[PDB]
Amino acid sequence: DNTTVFTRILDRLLDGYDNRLRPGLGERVTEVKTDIFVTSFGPVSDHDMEYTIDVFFRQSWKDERLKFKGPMTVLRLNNLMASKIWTPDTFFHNGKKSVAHNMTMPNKLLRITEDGTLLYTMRLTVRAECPMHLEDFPMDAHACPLKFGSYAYTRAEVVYEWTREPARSVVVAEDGSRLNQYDLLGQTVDSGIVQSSTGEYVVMTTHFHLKRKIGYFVIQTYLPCIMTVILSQVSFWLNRESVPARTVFGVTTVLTMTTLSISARNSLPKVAYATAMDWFIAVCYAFVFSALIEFATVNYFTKRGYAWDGKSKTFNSVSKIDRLSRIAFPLLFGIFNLVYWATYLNR
Amino acid sequence: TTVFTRILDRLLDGYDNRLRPGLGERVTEVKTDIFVTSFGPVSDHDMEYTIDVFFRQSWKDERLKFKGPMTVLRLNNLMASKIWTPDTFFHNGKKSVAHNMTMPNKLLRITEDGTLLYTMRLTVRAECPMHLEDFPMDAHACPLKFGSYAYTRAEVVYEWTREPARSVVVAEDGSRLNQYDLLGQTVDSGIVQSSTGEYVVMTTHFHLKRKIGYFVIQTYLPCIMTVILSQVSFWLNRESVPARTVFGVTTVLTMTTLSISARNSLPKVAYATAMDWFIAVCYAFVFSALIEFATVNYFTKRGYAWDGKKTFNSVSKIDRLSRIAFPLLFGIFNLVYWATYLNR
Amino acid sequence: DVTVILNNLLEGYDNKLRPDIGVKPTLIHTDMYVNSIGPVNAINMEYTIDIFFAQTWYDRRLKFNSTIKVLRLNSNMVGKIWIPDTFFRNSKKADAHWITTPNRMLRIWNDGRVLYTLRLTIDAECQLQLHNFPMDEHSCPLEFSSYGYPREEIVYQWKRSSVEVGDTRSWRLYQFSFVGLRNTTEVVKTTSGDYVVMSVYFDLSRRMGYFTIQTYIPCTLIVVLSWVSFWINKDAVPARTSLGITTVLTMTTLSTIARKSLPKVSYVTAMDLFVSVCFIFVFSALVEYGTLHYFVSNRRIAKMDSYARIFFPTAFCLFNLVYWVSYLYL
Amino acid sequence: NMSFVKETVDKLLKGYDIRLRPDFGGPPVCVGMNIDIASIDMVSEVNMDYTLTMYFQQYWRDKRLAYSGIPLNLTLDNRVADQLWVPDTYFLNDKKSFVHGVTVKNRMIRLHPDGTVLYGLRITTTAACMMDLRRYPLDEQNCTLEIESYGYTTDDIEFYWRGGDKAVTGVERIELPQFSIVEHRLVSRNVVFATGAYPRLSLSFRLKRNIGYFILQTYMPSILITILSWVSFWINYDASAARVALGITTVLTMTTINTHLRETLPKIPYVKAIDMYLMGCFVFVFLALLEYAFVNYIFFGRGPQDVNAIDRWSRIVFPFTFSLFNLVYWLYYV
Amino acid sequence: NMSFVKETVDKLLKGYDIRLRPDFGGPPVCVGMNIDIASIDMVSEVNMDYTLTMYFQQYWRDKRLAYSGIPLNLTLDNRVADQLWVPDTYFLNDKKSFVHGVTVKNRMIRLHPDGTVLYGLRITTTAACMMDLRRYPLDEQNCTLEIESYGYTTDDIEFYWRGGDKAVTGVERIELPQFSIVEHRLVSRNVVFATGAYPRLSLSFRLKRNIGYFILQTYMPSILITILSWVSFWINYDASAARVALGITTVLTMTTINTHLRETLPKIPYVKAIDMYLMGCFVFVFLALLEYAFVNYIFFGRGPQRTDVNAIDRWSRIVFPFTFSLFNLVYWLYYV
Amino acid sequence: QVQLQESGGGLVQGSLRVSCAASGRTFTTYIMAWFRQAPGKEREFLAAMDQGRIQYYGDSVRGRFTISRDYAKNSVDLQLDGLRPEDTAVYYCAAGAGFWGLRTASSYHYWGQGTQVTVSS
Ligand SMILES: *[C@@H]1O[C@H](CO)[C@@H](O[C@@H]2O[C@H](CO)[C@@H](O[C@@H]3O[C@H](CO[C@H]4O[C@H](CO)[C@@H](O)[C@H](O[C@H]5O[C@H](CO)[C@@H](O)[C@H](O)[C@@H]5O)[C@@H]4O)[C@@H](O)[C@H](O[C@H]4O[C@H](CO)[C@@H](O)[C@H](O)[C@@H]4O)[C@@H]3O)[C@H](O)[C@H]2NC(C)=O)[C@H](O)[C@H]1NC(C)=O
Ligand SMILES: CCCCCCCC(=O)OC[C@H](COP(=O)(O)O[C@@H]1[C@H](O)[C@H](O)[C@@H](OP(=O)(O)O)[C@H](OP(=O)(O)O)[C@H]1O)OC(=O)CCCCCCC
Ligand SMILES: *[C@@H]1O[C@H](CO)[C@@H](O[C@@H]2O[C@H](CO)[C@@H](O)[C@H](O)[C@H]2NC(C)=O)[C@H](O)[C@H]1NC(C)=O
Ligand SMILES: C=C(C)[C@@H]1[C@H]2OC(=O)[C@@H]1[C@]1(O)C[C@H]3O[C@]34C(=O)O[C@H]2[C@]14C
Repeated sequence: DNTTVFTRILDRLLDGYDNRLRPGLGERVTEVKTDIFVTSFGPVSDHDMEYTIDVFFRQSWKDERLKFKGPMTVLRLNNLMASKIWTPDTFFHNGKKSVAHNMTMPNKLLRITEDGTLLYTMRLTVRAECPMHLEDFPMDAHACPLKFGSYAYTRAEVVYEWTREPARSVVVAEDGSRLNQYDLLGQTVDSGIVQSSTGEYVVMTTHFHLKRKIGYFVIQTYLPCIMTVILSQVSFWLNRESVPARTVFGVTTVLTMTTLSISARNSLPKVAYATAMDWFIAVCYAFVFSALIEFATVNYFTKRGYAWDGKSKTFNSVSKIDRLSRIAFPLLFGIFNLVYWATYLNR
Repeated sequence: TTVFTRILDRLLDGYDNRLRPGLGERVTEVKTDIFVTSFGPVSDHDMEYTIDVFFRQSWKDERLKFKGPMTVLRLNNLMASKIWTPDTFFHNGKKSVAHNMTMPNKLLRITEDGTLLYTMRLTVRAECPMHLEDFPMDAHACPLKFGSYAYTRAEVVYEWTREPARSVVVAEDGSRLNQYDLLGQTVDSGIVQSSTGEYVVMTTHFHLKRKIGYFVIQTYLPCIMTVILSQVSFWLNRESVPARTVFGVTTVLTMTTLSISARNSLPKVAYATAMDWFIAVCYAFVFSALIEFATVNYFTKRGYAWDGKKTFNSVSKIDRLSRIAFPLLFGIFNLVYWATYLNR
Repeated sequence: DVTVILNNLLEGYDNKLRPDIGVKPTLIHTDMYVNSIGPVNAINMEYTIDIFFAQTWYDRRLKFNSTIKVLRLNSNMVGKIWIPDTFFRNSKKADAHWITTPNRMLRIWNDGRVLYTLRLTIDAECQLQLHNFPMDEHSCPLEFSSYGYPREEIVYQWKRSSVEVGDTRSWRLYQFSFVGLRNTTEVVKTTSGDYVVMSVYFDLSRRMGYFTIQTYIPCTLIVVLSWVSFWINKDAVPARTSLGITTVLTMTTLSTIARKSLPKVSYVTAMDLFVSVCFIFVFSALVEYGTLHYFVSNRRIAKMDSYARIFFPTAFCLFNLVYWVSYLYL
Repeated sequence: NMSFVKETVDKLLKGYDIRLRPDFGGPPVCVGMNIDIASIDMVSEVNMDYTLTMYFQQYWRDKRLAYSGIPLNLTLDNRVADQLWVPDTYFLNDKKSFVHGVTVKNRMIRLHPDGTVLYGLRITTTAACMMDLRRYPLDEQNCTLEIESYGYTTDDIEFYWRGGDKAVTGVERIELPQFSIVEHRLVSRNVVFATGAYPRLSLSFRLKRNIGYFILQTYMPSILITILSWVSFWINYDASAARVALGITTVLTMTTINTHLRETLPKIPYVKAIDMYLMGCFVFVFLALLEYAFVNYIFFGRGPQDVNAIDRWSRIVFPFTFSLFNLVYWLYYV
Repeated sequence: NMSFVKETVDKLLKGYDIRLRPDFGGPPVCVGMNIDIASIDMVSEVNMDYTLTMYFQQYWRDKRLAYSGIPLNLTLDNRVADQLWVPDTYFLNDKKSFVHGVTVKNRMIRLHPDGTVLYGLRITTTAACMMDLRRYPLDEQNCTLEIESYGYTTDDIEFYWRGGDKAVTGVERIELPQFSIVEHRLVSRNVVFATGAYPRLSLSFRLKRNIGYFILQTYMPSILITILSWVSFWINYDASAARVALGITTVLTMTTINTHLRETLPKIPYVKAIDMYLMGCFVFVFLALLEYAFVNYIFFGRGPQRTDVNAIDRWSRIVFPFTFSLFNLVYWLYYV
Repeated sequence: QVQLQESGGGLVQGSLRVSCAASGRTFTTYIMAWFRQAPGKEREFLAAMDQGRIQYYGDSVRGRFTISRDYAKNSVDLQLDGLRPEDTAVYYCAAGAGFWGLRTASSYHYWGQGTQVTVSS
């Protein structure tokens, strides 16, 4: 008997049902209460200024035409009937190429209750557009939005809500971090209005707050560039008669900074300005450049070719431009690290 | 408008799109035409080229005659997929795209005598078999080969519309070649005798020639100025033993950096290209400059240079003849190289 | 006429049912014309192939008595006739062609024989055993069978000209050379049943002109370049050291190319064995002078320059005697 | 009413032929267009294209969809666009495009009571524009978007920008990473092909490349390596191991700049303005090492048969000629 | 023969509703999963996923699809699966998956006369798995595949591994060029969401990264470069152009290793275990060049002012091999 | 130096239009907001428009104030309408990317001077 009643309920719901028109097209607005469960805040692409997110995207609204009376109170539907029932045209305002999964069946469920309330969830993969301000790279933090709303229906036709308190609506899974470069600090849920050429739409908004971990860039970029500058200052404690040695020591630290400037440059999208790591490399390239101009000034005032033999004619003296540069250049690089790591670990 | 609807509805009555026009009567003649809007990028790493065409093809279908106030009626999508169209495919196409923005970019125009006109906007990623033995002083003939799939020569026959050479026409701004020069096309009709029958094949060869001026300043001029600079050390004194070694080992290290960066900007073909014969011989003149110094250092006999006014060293006759022989044998090699590969 | 013939065949026809579903296995005579074998990927362990894949089978429900004797059709009839579910067993990204039409063909004779040919690009999978790199041969397979119909229901069989090969030089074989072709017939045993599995093997050797002048010829000349210091005076220490450590830096630079077009295999290839031993002979040339400088100046051993002029060219030529014989002629 | 709205719409699509143009024997239909650009995603110099996300909207008057009684603009489902006549407009620059289909296909149909119809589309197109990169990276780029009717000629359909010059919006909100949009323009014209004369609309930008990226990476170290080649002029001529190890390591550093920028800059195989500066700086590094061997050959080779004069001469000329080379370079490409 | 099979298959589909599960009013249908794994294609550390091609079989009994008089197992064409009830199972880790479609869409329907139905799928899926790469390249990773029903709860559908020991085959025949599959496990459990509870099965591998690539490319060159930096302690202290040039080239050779391994190894932007070794060997090369400047400052700088030049070099012949030996001892036992 | 120079009116019975002309930095990417501080030291959110023209509002001034950025002139406006004496405060023009933001003053790193809007009934 139950297999006969259930098929006759699903036949009489679609009699006279026009899915082309909104529930209450001239009567009232359609309050669509939305709800998001984030299962993986996927990998954020810095060079594309985008990120990926896997959601169970829930929707709930009331349709008067789908009331029924039967044995059960809630129905479950195959998606052939979910394509015959009206569905709000939610799109993502910053989506780039998002995927509605259908393995192995289309991952959608539509549930009718006896009073007409529809529950419509889907499993999505949304590739959204996150604008980034990389002036403080890598010691920066930016909020990636996930903004959605109706496509054709204005504020006078379809209004979106949340199914509960807005901070409790967007839920992130505890094991669903799935980030390796950033650190998901928490989300913020809000709601807004666009002024399009067609009309005013209701926009739900979720911002995900990300702070970049800088432990990779210290070992790969900062510490070899610090230790190369420490090298090019250590040639000051060599004797002034080491004319091949302090030349060989000087230019090879420049080629080492040239090697480190290339590999640090590849791990960055091509912004139009100086990132915070680029302020560090260009100044560290200047301490290595100026350490060889120091030896070009010492060599101009040497006046001899031989050095101090260990058993003792007249000899050279340790120059004033060497004894000053032993004090000046480690200090001006030490003062620069105090200015750099306090300006950018404050912002 | 109902008269226009009635002509369209009463035209697909008794029509069968599974049957060729003139099935037991004649051979269907399809006149093809290609307007190349843009001849897109040629991939050396995939042995392919991209081309964006308005692929036109016209044939006669006596089943689609009509009489009315019009002469030509224009059809967008739906009726063009219920009418026999020829199954033209590209023989060397890899993965080509019919564009579907905003609608399917097709038009089917039926004239009042049955002559159909069916065009589409395709992006053909055809396969160009390139032999890169003369890289980069080489030319390539990249073919478009298209014909029918199911119907042999006895069923359908392709021809060009107005003239062979005047049919395949490119646009005035459809260059889209960064490193090639389209030196005119050349078409020809052909017949392929496959294992299912004999098929009419329309061929179109685009003649491409690679620009040389990029690889000269990126590969050739740094490799020439490194072979020269390894030979600059022959005009040094023979007693600068640390100075003449640093010319020797680092120009090898400079040629090693130039040999890696000149090969990775090239598909990984497993044979010696014309650039690879240049670099490997330029790697030998740099290597022979320090093998020269190892012979000079063997006959030195004293480790002090000349004063500003005891005996001193000679000018080491093996270095006197290497000042002449190594700029000559590298100067002869560039005359043999750039006259062999700028001849083909 | 032919409309009457085609509508009499499809009337009462069930495409869900195999021909002779309770009688005998449906015998399918396959055929293959390889257009081009594409780039053999070594990192993904793939290879691209483009074929025209033909099939003939008897379907006695499609017999017609007329004078037409053959029904040469488009792909409009494929979705209504029973079509075998031949899948390629090691394919990763297999695609059919759809420009400008669905590139398929269907010929039906009056005895009920059905020819079905379609054009396919298969991105198949072959586990490249990259020992002896780049002096190795591979036989990359292309296996296919039915997906649901077991040995008792569909049997495959090759024809006379089973796999046909075209011009063989317009192919996208960069690092490989087509040296052979081989077919076989086997029966695998999976959970659902026994399946008749056709398989085509493509023998692929290596062309070696890339790896000789990019790695082999430069790495030999640098080990010879490290021997230059042996005919340089003992008491010239900045020149011997410059031939020591800059020769090492060039060996470290040329360890880039040795694992360029390779996956991250964890065995020593023939390329990796050559670059490692050429690194050791460059390593040992600077350790030779470093111990000769201490044991003489900084306090037999004093004639070790005289021994290294003999021992290091001998041990490198005895290495190339063992290397090039074991990896070409063994 | 709500049940009356279904009966109104069902008789609009009863007998409606989607194969026929509006006024199929009469006047040409005038389609007015409107583009709201969401973002210009990336501008690629290798593939010679740019990605464009936009709200592409079209308005035309259809007499077969005139409904009376209902005082509201019928905004229907997106699936009724498969049952109407929509224009067959395409893009000539279009390499690859798609209408967004999450969560549904992003279309709209907003009927009006006089017959006016809006058909919006959120399209992410990859439009192709060729670039004159002979002045890279000090260049301006003009990338277009051509909008044309495919089948219907200028006797069947007619295009116009709805709103005049305020048709395309959202260009001022675009903040490209390494470009800067100077000015966008709207062009309406008719183009004759071999089949007929078609109407065409053109949206076209003017991209100016920002230069702060390439000064820190490409220009500034290539300058400071040339200045370190001049250090071998204030060193005595007897320093053979010192004056060589400057200039030899200096031609190697110029090599590792040029070869590693070839792997970092976009690969476009012809001669650019950055290639002539890096080859121009490589010569001053190459000539400064030729200066020592010209000094080293005179004191020792032609010695027993002036030396300080050539080192004194090169301290003035090579900083002057390189500053002269920057004056030729930074005035020709600016 | 043919018409008797044709009338029964038309009778099984006669009056069939694809919106009903087997035993819709009563007990839950027991869908039995069965996976035959073709290959694992690309385990990506950057995207934190893996590609899995597999034969995916589901068995359940449907009392409506029962036929008599035929002793055969009716393998129908795959187009009848658009006319039957099939379960709505999804993969939770799924980033991108597709069913193969050459030469047809690779499905199967094998009806059995007792109502049993086999529904096979040849699926290539890209399944997301979180990777902890702090011990790279000496680490182990479990990557999973979460199979779950989408709409039906555990009162409507039930999942079980068919032959729960040997329900997943073909794992021991997988040849990964970079990893080594240690074991696989099969878990049957039930999860809870906000919409309701759901049954869930999970295949779970355990990859073990092989080390023969990294010894040959990352470790053993970086060891021999550090040993070359020790050569400048058996060189006389007067050789300024030798002990400097051997030291400053060795900090350059270590730099060209690190910038090369930043390129070829996958870009994982946090501190790994190979970063703690390459930066560790960079210091022992950096300190061996500070050793000569400590020698050069004492003999020449504080030399005429009048702490032994031979004793500092003899100290660094002992300590710098021994401290680097203690560096490998703490490294190769903490991460192993 | 970045200047968020504010303008508009300062006394009304009636509507008002408080504007904010920026300088020194293109704030198209950034969120340009409006705050409110009565005597009592409470920075209250009023309105904020994002780069994609998305109008956020505090719930006390929703439906009354209308924010409207001009992206070519690098400015943000605020159409004050339906004013009451409770709206008598100092209106700050903020600008910056909202990190833990769009309702929080600690996310806005660029600030206007202040515009005393005085309403007396
Ligand atoms: C990679 O990482 C993944 C994720 O961490 C690993 O997967 C985990 O594997 C372990 C096994 O190593 C799984 O634990 C098992 O779970 C099953 C299922 O239990 C469920 O069903 C039972 C009935 O069939 C039911 O009794 C269970 O409920 C009890 O247990 C839960 C806690 O698990 C408790 O909260 C309840 O109150 C109940 O007490 C539950 O619903 C279970 O059958 C297994 O039990 C066996 O082993 C335990 C000891 O571990 C033993 O005590 C039992 O008697 C029995 O022998 C076991 O608990 C775990 O569920 C998997 N994680 C997830 C998220 O699925 C994976 O192993 C890693 N890879 C590799 C290769 O290791
Ligand atoms: C790659 C080249 C390989 C060449 C391998 C060559 C191998 C080989 O056998 O060389 C021998 C010799 C090199 O000697 P070279 O001229 O360099 O050295 C002088 C020579 O040895 C004199 O005999 C010495 O004088 P003497 O004893 O006091 O009387 C003189 O002493 P001093 O004056 O300094 O005190 C030396 O400097 O060269 C030739 O004879 C011409 C060959 C031209 C070859 C030209 C090849 C280009
Ligand atoms: C494919 O397999 C078939 C069947 O084994 C091969 O056909 C036979 O080939 C042998 C020679 O190799 C002949 O002696 C037989 O007479 C052939 N039998 C038939 C039925 O033709 C065929 O040669 C194989 N093709 C290839 C390329 O190896
Ligand atoms: C160009 C390079 C690699 C360096 C430079 O300084 C070095 O330390 C490297 C070295 O290889 C070793 C030493 O011979 C060198 C020299 O004189 O300067 C150069 C030489 C050649």
